[PDB]
Amino acid sequence: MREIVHIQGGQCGNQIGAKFWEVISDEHGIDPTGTYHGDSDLQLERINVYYNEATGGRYVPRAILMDLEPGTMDSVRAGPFGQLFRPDNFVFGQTGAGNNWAKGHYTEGAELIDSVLDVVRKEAEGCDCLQGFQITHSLGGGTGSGMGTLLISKVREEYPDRIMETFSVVPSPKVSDTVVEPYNATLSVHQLVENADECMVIDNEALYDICFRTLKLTTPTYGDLNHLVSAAMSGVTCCLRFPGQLNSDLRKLAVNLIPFPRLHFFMIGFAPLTSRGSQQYRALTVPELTQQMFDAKNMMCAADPRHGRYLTASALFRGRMSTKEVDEQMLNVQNKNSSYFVEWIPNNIKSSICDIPPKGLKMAVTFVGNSTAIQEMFKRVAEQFTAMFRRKAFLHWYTGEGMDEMEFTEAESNMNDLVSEYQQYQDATA
Amino acid sequence: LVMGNNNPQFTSEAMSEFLKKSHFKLGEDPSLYETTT
Ligand SMILES: Nc1nc2c(ncn2[C@@H]2O[C@H](COP(=O)(O)OP(=O)(O)O)[C@@H](O)[C@H]2O)c(=O)[nH]1
Repeated sequence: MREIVHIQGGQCGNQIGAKFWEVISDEHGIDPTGTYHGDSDLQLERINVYYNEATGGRYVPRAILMDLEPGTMDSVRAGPFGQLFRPDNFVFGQTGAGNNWAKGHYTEGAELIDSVLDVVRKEAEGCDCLQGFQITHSLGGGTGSGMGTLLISKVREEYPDRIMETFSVVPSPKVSDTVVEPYNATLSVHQLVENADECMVIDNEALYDICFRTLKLTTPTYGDLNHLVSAAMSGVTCCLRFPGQLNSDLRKLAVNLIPFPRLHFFMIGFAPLTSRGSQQYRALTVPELTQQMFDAKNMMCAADPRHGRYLTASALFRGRMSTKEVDEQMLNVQNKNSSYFVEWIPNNIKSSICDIPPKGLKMAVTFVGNSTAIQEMFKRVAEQFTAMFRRKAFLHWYTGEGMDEMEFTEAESNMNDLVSEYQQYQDATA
Repeated sequence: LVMGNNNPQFTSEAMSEFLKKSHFKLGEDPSLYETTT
């Protein structure tokens, strides 16, 4: 009943999903053996969105774990909450991609992806009425960035009217992990802009900055980063699972946030986030939540929104609060920051209220914003890519198994066209 | 002539027989259900 399936790809995607499912199970009161031990009735009335019913009274997540090397999935199967997943849903290759977009999209993706399409079909149309798909992956890794986007293409072709959502991790050069990042990042962006309905960008640099500054903890870990990402993911779809004053689902959010068909790259942030020592020095109130929400540093991207203009903004509030206060705060912010809001879109913030807060918290907010500042990421990635591609560095590895330089030229042209089109509306006047 | 005194040596080269994982975050408050309606 308007449920959404989960497909995670690559090492990064598997690490994201292994924590997201733990967070969801904790929220819904599902034990690691799959037996419900909750405290109220509201925890089971919409449990069908993310889970399936099996014999014996246990629940199984409707997730599909696909990858090219079995090491990551063997690691996540032995961890806590690793017994929930159906062992059939594990699909793996034998050779891997080796951080090669060409290998992950042409030479092993074509051979393997048939089985994962079969399992995606089974899980998706075994449902009552599908709501959409959500994907977690990173654009810096070969197998993920290629096979996941080919999966996006085929799934979109087979389901043209469904909602497609992706949580993308964009590689930053300040903290770089792969010397071949620009190539596969550009190719993935080109293949994604044509198909994906919604895309969100996450940056490990911004995650490190948040963990060091706000939480004020000495040594962050990928567990902590995955925890922030999982909280952000659950915040978006909480309203689809719990009753609220103003209900709003993924399709509503997309319709209200996407002005033009090709502008679907958002950035997200979460609030409140306070350190342990100063956790109770603050007071949970709507003005404090909204100021920490609209704080530029709190955003999960290195793209500074103060360098551009917000096309639209979205705020999903969790808890019990007064709609008059929420609307007054939104109007006050939109009036006090008139410069950063493009003028031909009056009242350009959407608001929502959900009565069930995250566990352990009384008030929490999920923010999704589309601002003209993300073009800096595209410009920098294109600059690095063209610098590398001028001298034909690392080109033979990609061209040895099917591609030609014409597709790279087309990717550059499309990427620059996207940049120009997206910066066009920044200086537009009414 | 006397060659030397060191009687045997006879020894070659020989080699003798001889948790981050989890996360640290989150603050807890008592659960508050029962929506407004
Ligand atoms: N947020 C987050 N990012 C990760 C994690 N593990 C890896 N990454 C990022 O993923 C990138 C490498 O991805 P990769 O392992 O090559 O993906 P794959 O090729 O699909 O397996 C690196 O730049 C990391 O920053 C994680 O647990 N959390």
